Amino acid sequence: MVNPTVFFDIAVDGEPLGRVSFELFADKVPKTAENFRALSTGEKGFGYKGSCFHRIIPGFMCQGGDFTRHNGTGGKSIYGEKFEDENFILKHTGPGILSMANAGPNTNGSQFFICTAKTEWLDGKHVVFGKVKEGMNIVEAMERFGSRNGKTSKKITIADCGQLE
Amino acid sequence: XLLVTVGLVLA
Repeated sequence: MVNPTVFFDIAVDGEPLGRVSFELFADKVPKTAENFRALSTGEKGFGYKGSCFHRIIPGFMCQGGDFTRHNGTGGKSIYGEKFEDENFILKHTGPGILSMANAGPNTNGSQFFICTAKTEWLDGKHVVFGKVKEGMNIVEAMERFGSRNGKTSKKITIADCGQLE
Repeated sequence: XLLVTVGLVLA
């Protein structure tokens, strides 16, 4: 078995910026990795394509995944509305870590965040499930449009996404 | 603060 690789093509106010590819740790968190993989291909009839990064805080992370309410409060998993915290084997060790946003224990939906720094205070509370494989330079460019309160100065969207391998 | 929540974003 090989971990799946998924990609997002990012755009800033409709202008293509670049591609970021992620490796998902299906060998350690199969259920969480599968949810993200299926949401990236759009194979269940809904997903990340066309959604945006609604909250970006420089030096911390870029958060996205709300394809429903499109305002930071929505999204859902391929298993229904929410699912359990699979495990917390992996930690928020540095830039590039892919982890799930939530509203407390066992409330995983579709929202996720890409860490741009080590965030150890999130360990044991947020399920880490992948890492940026290529295109970390695109994530750094994205960070430039965020702010301390999270609001972005330009609309950052996932113009296209899918599975590479 | 620096949290990543869905619904009630805290300081």
